[PDB]
Parts: sequence; C-alpha cells; structure tokens
Amino acid sequence: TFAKIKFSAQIRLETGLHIGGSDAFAAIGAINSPVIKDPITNLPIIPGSSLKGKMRTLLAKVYNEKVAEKPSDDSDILSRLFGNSKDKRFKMGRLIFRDAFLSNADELDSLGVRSYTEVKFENTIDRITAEANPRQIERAIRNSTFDFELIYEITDENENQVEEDFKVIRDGLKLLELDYLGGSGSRGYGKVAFENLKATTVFGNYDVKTLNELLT
Amino acid sequence: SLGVRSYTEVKFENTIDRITAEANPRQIERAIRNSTFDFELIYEITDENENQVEEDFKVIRDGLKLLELDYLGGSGSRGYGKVAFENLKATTVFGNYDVKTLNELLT
Amino acid sequence: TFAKIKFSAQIRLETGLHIGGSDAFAAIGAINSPVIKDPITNLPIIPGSSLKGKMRTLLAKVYNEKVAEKPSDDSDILSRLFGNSKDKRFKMGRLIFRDAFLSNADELDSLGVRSYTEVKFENTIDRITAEANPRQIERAIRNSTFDFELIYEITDENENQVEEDFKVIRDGLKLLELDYLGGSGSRGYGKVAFENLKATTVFGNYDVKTLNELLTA
Amino acid sequence: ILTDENYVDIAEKAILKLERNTRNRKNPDAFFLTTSKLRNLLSLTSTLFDESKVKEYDALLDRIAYLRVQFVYQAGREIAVKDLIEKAQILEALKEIKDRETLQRFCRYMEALVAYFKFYG
Amino acid sequence: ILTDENYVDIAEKAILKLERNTRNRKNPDAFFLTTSKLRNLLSLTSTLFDESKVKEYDALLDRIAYLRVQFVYQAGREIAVKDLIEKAQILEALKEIKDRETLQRFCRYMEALVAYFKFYG
Amino acid sequence: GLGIKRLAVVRLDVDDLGAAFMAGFSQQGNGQYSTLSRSATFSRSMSLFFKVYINQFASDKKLSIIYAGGDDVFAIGSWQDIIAFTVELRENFIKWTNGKLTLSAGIGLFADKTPISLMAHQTGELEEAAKGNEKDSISLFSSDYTFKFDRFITNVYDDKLEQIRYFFNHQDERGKNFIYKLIELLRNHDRMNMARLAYYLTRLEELTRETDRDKFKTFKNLFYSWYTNKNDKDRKEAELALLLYIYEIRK
Amino acid sequence: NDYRTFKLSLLTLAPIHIGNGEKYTSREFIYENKKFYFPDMGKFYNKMVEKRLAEKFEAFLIQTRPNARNNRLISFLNDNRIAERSFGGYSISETGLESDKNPNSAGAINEVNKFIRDAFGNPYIPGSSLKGAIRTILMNTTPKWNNENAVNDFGRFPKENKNLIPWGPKKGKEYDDLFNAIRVSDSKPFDNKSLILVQKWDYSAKTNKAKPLPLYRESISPLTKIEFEITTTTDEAGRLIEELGKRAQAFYKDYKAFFLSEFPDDKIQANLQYPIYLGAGSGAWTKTLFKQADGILQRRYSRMKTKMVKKGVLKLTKAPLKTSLVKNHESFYEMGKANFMIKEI
RNA sequence: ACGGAAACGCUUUCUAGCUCGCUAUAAUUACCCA
Repeated sequence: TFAKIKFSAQIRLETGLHIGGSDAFAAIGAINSPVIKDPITNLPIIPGSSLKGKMRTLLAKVYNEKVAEKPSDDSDILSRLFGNSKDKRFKMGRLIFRDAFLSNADELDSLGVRSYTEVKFENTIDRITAEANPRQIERAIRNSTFDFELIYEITDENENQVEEDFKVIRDGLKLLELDYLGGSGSRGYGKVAFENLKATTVFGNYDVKTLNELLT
Repeated sequence: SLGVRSYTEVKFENTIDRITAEANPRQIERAIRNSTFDFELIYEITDENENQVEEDFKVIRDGLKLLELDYLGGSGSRGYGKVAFENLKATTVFGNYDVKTLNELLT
Repeated sequence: TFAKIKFSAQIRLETGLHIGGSDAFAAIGAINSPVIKDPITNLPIIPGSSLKGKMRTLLAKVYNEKVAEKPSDDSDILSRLFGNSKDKRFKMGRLIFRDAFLSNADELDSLGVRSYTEVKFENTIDRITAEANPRQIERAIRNSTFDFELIYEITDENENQVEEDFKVIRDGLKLLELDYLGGSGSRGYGKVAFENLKATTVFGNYDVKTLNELLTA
Repeated sequence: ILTDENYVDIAEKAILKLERNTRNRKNPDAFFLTTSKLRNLLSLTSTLFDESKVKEYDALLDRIAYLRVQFVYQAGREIAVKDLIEKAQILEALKEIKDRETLQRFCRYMEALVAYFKFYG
Repeated sequence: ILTDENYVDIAEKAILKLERNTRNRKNPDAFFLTTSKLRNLLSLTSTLFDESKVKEYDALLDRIAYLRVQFVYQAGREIAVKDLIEKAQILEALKEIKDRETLQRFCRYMEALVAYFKFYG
Repeated sequence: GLGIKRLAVVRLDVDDLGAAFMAGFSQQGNGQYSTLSRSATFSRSMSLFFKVYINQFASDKKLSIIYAGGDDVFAIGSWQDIIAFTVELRENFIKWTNGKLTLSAGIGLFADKTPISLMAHQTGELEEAAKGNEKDSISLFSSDYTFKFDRFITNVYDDKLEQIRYFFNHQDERGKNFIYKLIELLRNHDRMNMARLAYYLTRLEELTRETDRDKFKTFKNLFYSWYTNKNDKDRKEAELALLLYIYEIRK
Repeated sequence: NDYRTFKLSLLTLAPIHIGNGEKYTSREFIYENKKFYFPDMGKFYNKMVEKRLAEKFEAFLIQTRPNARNNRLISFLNDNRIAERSFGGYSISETGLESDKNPNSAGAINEVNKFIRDAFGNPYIPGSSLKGAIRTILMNTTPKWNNENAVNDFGRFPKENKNLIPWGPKKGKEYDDLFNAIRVSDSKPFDNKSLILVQKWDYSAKTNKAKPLPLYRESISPLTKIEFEITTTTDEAGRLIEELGKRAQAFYKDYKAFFLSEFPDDKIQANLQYPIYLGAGSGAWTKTLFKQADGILQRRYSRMKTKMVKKGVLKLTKAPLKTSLVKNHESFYEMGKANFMIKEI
C-alpha cells in the first residue's frame, strides 16, 4: 500500500508566542522584531520550519545515542523521520510539517481583543552605569489556537517502523509542551500545548486503534 | 482586493548549529497563500488505450488526491505545500468522446 | 540521558509591582503609566523577562569576581544559567522562565476587589515653589499570587552541576525578597514571597525525593 | 449624538461657541469655566474609561447611570458647568451608552473637551 | 498637506523652523521642546502604524481622532508643542486621513519629524 | 579565516575592438595615419598584452586565466585576487593604452562547485550589461552594480573601502549587524530612509564610548555626505564597498 | 550581604491624611448615627431607582437650600424614609470637634478627601509618602544640596535644579543613583476605623484668630503605630538613613526658629520621639527648602488666596484626646507631625 | 515519424543566541467666596 497519515493537532499557546521575522529596518518607534504573519490575512503563522527544525534540535538530545555534531549526523531513527542530506535512503524524510495560520479568529474577536499580536515592551539594564535600552517586540496573544498538522507517509519502505517512530514524535510533542518552540524562549515565550493529536489515515489500509491508544 | 503588496513573500529562516549554537539566516522567497493558478492537463486517447482510459482517469484523479497531501514544490518537508486543487472538471477539446462518464468522478 | 525538571513557585506580592504597560492611548486624568497585561483578559501578569533580567544582576552581585562592564562577561556559574552571547559552547542558557500568570482570581473576588489593578497617585512635589506634578502609576494589588514556572535542563553534560547551580538559583529565590522585581524600587513595589515550592522532573529519568532537600530549607 | 469621526469636532466648534468674560477686562475673553471645574468633570469619567476595558458594560451600566446624576450635580453647582453640558451636549451624549465602545468614545470625547479647553487660555 | 513623496522635507524644515535656546547659551541651538515631549506623541503613531498593517482603515478610526485629541492636549501643556504644531502642520494633516495608506504615510511623516529632531543635537 | 569561500569569474572585453581596428587611427588626421603598419603594430600590441603579459599580472595572485586574447579575457579564480587582478589589469592597461580603449569587465561571484557553463553564461550576461552601460563599465556581482571603472577603483577600492576597513578595524562595538543595516538602508532608499539613516547614525553617535567617539562622528559626517548626495553615483558605490568589506571579513 | 536594612516605626501624634485625590462631595454621605457613612453612590443610586423617587434625586442634588442640615442627604434619606444603610461602603466614626459653633450640624460638612486605600478597602501609608517626607529633610540638612536649588535661568522662578543629587544612567560613569539605596517600602494595611476627617484650621499671623476652612480631609486617628521597611545598599544613602536621628531634630530645630517662632506654643505639639512631617496639609515649608523659598514659593500666589505677607499661615486641626500631645485646650493639633524611631534589623 | 523520448532545482537546516520598561518623583499647594 501507500499510507499517508495526517496528524491533526491543536497548538494552543500559553505565555504567548513570538517567532522572528523581518529584521529589515522597520520604523522608528514601531516594533523592532516583528512576528512573521501570513500576507493574505496578517494573522500570526507558525511555519513548519520552526516546528521541524526545533523538534530536530530537541530530539537530538533524546534519540541520538551518540552526540551529534550537526543534523547530518543524526541516527537512523531520526534520519528517516526528519530527513537527511548525506544518508543514502533517508533523503525525502517522510514528515511534511504543515503550518498553522491562527485558525480561530471568530472566537478571538468574540472575546474583546483589539489585535491578535500584542506589542510587549522590554529593555535592558547594564550592570555597570545602569543605562536603559528599550524595545517593543511583537508576540501572538495568549489563548490562541493553531490548527497544526503533520503528514507521515508510509510507502511500504519501512514495514517495521509503525510504532518505532510514534513513540519518538509523541514524546517530541511532549517536549514541545514543555520546551518553548520559537523565539526568545528562555525569557518565557512560545510554550505551545498540543491538544487533540488526531491521526487519520488519509491514504492507506491502516487503523489508528493501535496509534491513539499511545497518542492519547 | 484582498490587499497585498507583492505576491512573493520572504520567509526568513536560519540554521542553528547543533553544538556551536550559531544561527545562519536565509531569505527564502515564496508565493503567498491562496493564489489560484491555471492548471490544464491534456490527456490523449488512442484506439489501443480505449480499454483502460477510464482506469487511467482514476489514476490522474488519484494523482491529484495525493498532491493535496504532498507539497508539490521544493523544500516542502517544512510546509510550503498543502496545494489544493479546485474546479477540477473535465472538458473535451477536439475529440468526440463524452466526458459525462468522468465529471461526476472528479467534481 | 536527557531530563528536564520544573520549579513551580507562587509569587505572592506585598504592595505589588508596576512593570510598564503597552498602550500609549492612555488618558488625560487617568492611568498614564499602566502595568504590563495579558491582552485577552487584561490581567496584570509578571513576564519571565523581568524575572531573568532581575536575577541576572541580583546573582551577578554575588557570583561575579570580575566587574561586568557589559553582559556576556558573567563568571560562567551564571553564564550557563542565563546564557552568554559570546562564549562558544554557552550561547544557550538551559533555564526557561515562563511568564507568571495571576492565579487566585477566585479568592480575590471574595475579597472586596473591584478590578485586579489599582491607581496609585504618586505626584512630584517641586522642591521649590511647592507645586505638584501628578502621576498615576498602576500596580498589581497587594496580595495577588502568580504562577512562576521555571524549567531546568539535564543532559549528558551535567554530571554534578545540576546541584551546583541550585544554591545559585535558590540564591536568586531568597534574594528576590531582597530586591524589587522591577518597578520603581524605592517606593516599595517589589516585596514578594515564593509559596508552595513543588519541584519535579517533567521529562526524563531523574530523582524527585533526594532532590527535595535543599529547595525550601 | 457623536460617532468615531466627529467627536473631536463636536468638542471643537462647541468650545469656540461658549461665552467668555465680557466684563473683567484684563486678558479678556477668558472662560467662565476654570480648569479645576472641568477636571472635576473628567475625573468621574476617566476611572470608568479603564474599568470598561477589564469588566464588561453590562456589568458596568449602574455607574454611568449614576454619572448622569454626577454631571447634573456638577452642572447644578455653577453658572459655567450648567452652561457647558448643553453648549457642548454632554447630557445628550449621556443618554446613549449602548455598548462599551460608545462608552469609551464618550470618555475620549470628554478628553477632547479638556484638551480643547487647555488649548485656549 | 502631505502626499506620498513630499512629507520628509516638510518634517525636515518643520524641525529646522522650530526656535531654540537663544537665551542661556549653554550648548545653544538646542530645542526648547524636549525629546520626551515628542516620543510620547510618536508612541501613538507607532501603535497605529504597526497595527494598521493588520487591520482595516475603518476599524482604526476610533484611535485616529484620539490622535487629534492628544496632539491638541500636549500642545496645550507646553508652549513648545503648540509652537511645534504651528510649524509642523499636524492638526491640519489629521483631516487628511481617508484610508490605511495616508494614515501610514502620516505616521512616516511623524517618524521623519522625530528622526530630524534627534538629528540636530 | 576572514574572507568568504567564493570564486569570481571575470570576462573582460575590449570595447569595440572591431571599431578600434577598422576605423581606429583614421579618426585622427586627414587619413595620414590610416595605414596598415599602425594597425598591424596595434594588433600585435594587443596580442603582446592579452597573450603574454596577463601571466605577469596574474603572477602572485591566485587565479586561472582560462582564455585570454584578442578582445576577451575569461579568468576564473578567487575573488580578492580576481578583483585585484582586474584592478591591476586596467590600471596598467590605461598605462599601456594611454586611457584609450577602456575595457569592460564583468565579475560574478559563484559558490563552491557550481558548474561553469552555468557560470560562463551569467558572466557573459553581466559582461554585456556592463558593455551597454556606456562605452565601458564594470558589472560586479549583479547587473544593478554597474559603475565606470574610473569611478570603481578610485572611489570604492581606494577611498571608501579603506575608510570602511580602518573604521571597523580600529573599534570593536560596531560589528557586522551595523554594516548589514547600512547595506539595507543603502539598498531600499526611498526619501524616508534618509531620515531613518539620519536617526540611525545620530542614535549610534551618542552610544559609542567617549574615547573613540569622534571617529564615529567624523564617519557619520563622512557617510551622510554620500548617502544623501542626490546623485546615485556615490550611493551604490558605498553599498558595494560595504559588500566588499563584509565579504572580506566573513567568518 | 551589603543590603543594610532598617525599620522605621511611625507613631501618629497628629491627624495624618495622604493621597488618593478622589473625594466624597457635599451631597454624598450619611450621618444618622454618630458615625459617618460612605456607601457606593452608584450602588446607592441603582438601589434607589427601585424606590423610583430618583427624579426627585435629580432635583435634590441641584437644590440650593439654606439651613444645610437638610442639604447633606440625610434629608433625602429621612424625608423619604430610605434608611436601609445596606449600600456597599465603609463606615467611620465622627470627630466630635468637627464643626465650630454649629449646633446639630454633626453632618453638615461638605468635602472629605479620601485617605489612600488599596483594592481591599483597608487603608495604608505608601512608601512614596515617607520618601517624599525624607527627601526634604535630607536635602535641607546637607549644606552642599542647599545652594543652587533655584531658577536655572529657565523661566519665572520655575523649579529645582534636580541635579544636585545623582540621578539616572549618567552614561559613562558608575551606578550613582543615590536615592535608589533608600527603598522605602509601603506600610501594612491597618484597621479601617482609625480615621477622623479633621478640619483644616488656619491660625493667622498678625491676627490672633482661628478661622477654619471647609475642607475636612480624612486623616489618621492619633496615637497609632505604623511599620516601615527601609533597606540600604549604598554607603552614602546608608549613612544618610543612619544620620536621620540627627537630621530630623536638626531640620525641626532650624524650622522652628525660621517658622514656628512668634507663634504660641500652646497649640504646638511636643515631640516625645523622633519628629517628622508627613503629607497633605502640613504647610509647604515641610515639603520644600525652608531657607531657599523665602520669596520664591509665595511669588506664584497673586490671586484671590494669597499667603499673608511672606511665609504660610499656621495650619491646625481639631481631633479628640487620648493618653496628651495637644498641650492646650480646644484640641488644636498640627496636621502631619508624626513620630518615628529607627533600628537596623 | 518535431535535437527528439525519458528528467521535481531538489535533499538537510528553530530568525535564532544575550537583554529588568528601567532611573529620580509625599496628590500636593494656597486661603478663603456671598
């Protein structure tokens, strides 16, 4: 068979997220580090490169039994899952991390929210001379959702990695429920929460009855 | 009328090194969301193919049911896909074979 | 292996904190210096950025042997907790300081509180000619609590330095009650406590019971 | 009545329309209205202007209903504030409080009144 | 007035035309108007100019007249900002807000004002 | 480790060697010098320059003259040596040819292991865009960087690049982020960006330390000179000077 | 640890009012027992509209009525029998000496400036109050800071220099910011029933008269103790808080000979501890530089309310007696004369 | 019986790392108006 499987999920923000964007020289008093927004709707967009590369750099610590000097040196548990540039059979690596374009806006404007991107203020104080240095950085608002989805494709090339990859990706989702996923994380941004990890086999003879009993 | 300056956006990107932890930024140019493109696919029917023409029309349709589940582009494992067809009809163009056996299977 | 532990505290205020608000469309005879705010519910929250930048100088007053003159010159007991911008292996900082949210909305409605902020007139009396120059700087109310989350890392590069930095982190927890969490400082505005410490490993295999000795004591 | 695009101008051409001190001819054409007697008007509104954002208007309408009586009372204590509330129709605008956005619009209109009074004299 | 191309020179010689510290020549040719009496105005236009690219024009038209409130108000406190709005035709250009585009253009004019105000000393 | 792993390809062309050969000396005089001996001597001089002497200008510099001669030089190599080799080739060609017969080179940057007929085509495209500029031009890294050579080596590679290099060598606050923002303000450049740059330089003016502060003050005085110069002959020059400096200090 | 804490405790010899700006106006309180009542007037009006007489409430508020015992809303709440007293609010006791020569007027007062209260409804004293009180003492009792707090040749007797004390980043120097090392924390919220609404009482110079004023600010009941946390981290401001025990008595001594002399010491209080002046009504000399604003402070008042000649008129109050702290009859207190003691903990 | 048939400019890559909205600031001053 050929089994493409779609992982419907709800990225709900808490401690609202900022992904970087155009640090091309913006206006004077305006936002210094603006968020990347989808140019049709101007809602915040969490692109798939942040998700895939962040889950790459976080599953580095989990499933690379050896220390990895670079993402080419990922093991053959992650090279088949996130792609690899120098491996023989692990190019085109089976996971299309689709984006999310701020799914709810009829809900988030039903709550009395002016704009979906707050402009939180920040500065820095040097320890010597204590000079201030202010900045206005853009973030998405707190209780947003994000209709995020994966595409895992099973081409009968594996035939044994049915659940050898979902214990990896589900615990990566747990990592992202703990770690920040995007932007100035160590100041406490991002903090996505993954809700309703709904897998559905959009192509293939396959059941989720052995899948969502682990993915909860 | 939706309101956009140019139809090509610049998705900024980088490459955080795994040990050095130094970024490496990119300016990847993309074409913006929900742009609808003219797409036409000329199938041609000969007398030898006339056994499995209707079979092959459940392959091209199945070839576009999968292209809405794959990226149809490049660097498409990080998004850049989900390319969804619409108005997927089947007209006829200089050929006297009725397309009424097909249009309920595509649309 | 790779573990990841969680430090949960309750920032209970005493005469709470003004962290400068966002909107400039303020007022004439009302708030002209608001507090930072979660814009979906307009709650005063404590961001993790003020916590990190306060603890940076508060622990650099203790653990720096050298004078700073700059950031990215901390004494490397902090530069693995708060990160350098320059050191080759210490670009990251392994401490995540999540934004503390105002928790006890339920008990502070039992207390006769109209709204969860206040307007505190704080004028500038001119030292000659005695004329007044008012300001209305808005602060969080006196006894709110905040869910100060915290997340610490454990890798195959932290053999014994998991517990080396804990009494460096706890130095920040019992020196934050020596300083004022950002605000105006010398008019109160920061005296706090950190109730109900419950430290556990939210990821990875690490012990919670032998871990629980040096935190609250 | 006042809407989003006119409420400055509603408070513009009303301020040139009020009378001034025809007598007391030292720095003449000065307002009978004094600045403290207009800050007593605005300070009622400006607390509700920020209470409106946190709360909701249906949990707020009682204080604007009493603020009606407050503008009556401050009008009832002087010959200038009795003149101000109708030469600039604040008591007309106080009958239309229909949502929180109109409430904040009326508060910004009061701020425009204070601003255009401070702009002159 | 303000178009798409002419406003930067307008802001330039509206910074030049402003009068400076003539008496008390302690670092002279310095503005009586303080920079914190300009940045408190431009912090309105910046929170318009970056929340204009998200929204409509006709959703922003509550804050747009509040700009004309606050410019009148801060012009009424110091004589320097009243001098500024006389040199720099701010209130005469706030009538020229008809869409998202001219609003963003006026905010670029305000940024040019603050830029050339910081430029001279 | 300072410098970027590039390889630049220059394709010169003598500007109308067909017209300098066919008509040439016949412009001078009443046909007194419209002889055969002068044309043979001139073409042997072009042969002796472009077929012998290029191995002298390429001697210490690290490159490969793939093809040379007649009215074409296709020389691949490393980009500092390629730029310096074009500099020395024209600055001794106008000593060789008295400033007459200006050469119109085109230098493109190309990454490591990119194919060469893909690369010779782009080099030829930049070459013909430099050809049609005027009588002569250099085209550097793209057809929008098209200057006269008399403007390129004197202003950029002698005046501006050394000021830019010395200004960033003898200080360590303003690293590469400031150079990148200067390049972007040089590249976008509407009327409002001159105001944004006048804000940027003045905001950085009082931010540098007091010791090496007037170096920044004379550099912003010397930078706002060419940025707002109202000519566009002194602006893309400065953007290319900053691009050359960034490529020279690439880590 | 270089953070040298102290602890300042403040007894209230005098009526002490601070802050909060807002007030309850003339027709905005209830006096039917011996206790003043301040409900929420919006809550009161919204409950009174169920009694449907609110249209008369429109005419009651503009009612210019003599014999003001019927003016102050007791007549609205006894003439039409609305006497529920369930309105959300806080009750306080009366002074007793609140009005002079006004029989049955224990309720015909007009304006009560609020004391500062937090969102809980329990009044405290903020540390900005004590720090503003401290800055005048520590400015006048140091001779290097008393010379040029003057015109700066900028306007018409405008303001202080504000530069005699180190202030701000000062880009290029160390961290100076001297007053940041005096971290005057806010007091703990005490009992609600320690408020008296004392009247301002002017005692005129060159006129032996005690003409009172119609502004009864809610002050603090006498002889109550207040806590204050004060920390120090720089040695110079630390030495200033150490030398407070000399500078307070020195400022009060040089302020007595500058101002309090020629005035009779019967109404003037006694110290009995470390004396200090807190806010809202203690005279501008307790809020300024007394030997610097001779003709500079009083130059502004060229109005209907000019300070008599040069220097302010003495301000007194009226509040009942405990323990004496008054040192005469008729209960003329001094409106802001507080006591403190200090000890490093 | 088309220099034509067969040919995805494609694979990998967190716009990231560091940064207190901070520094000074008694809601106060004056004594009255018919």
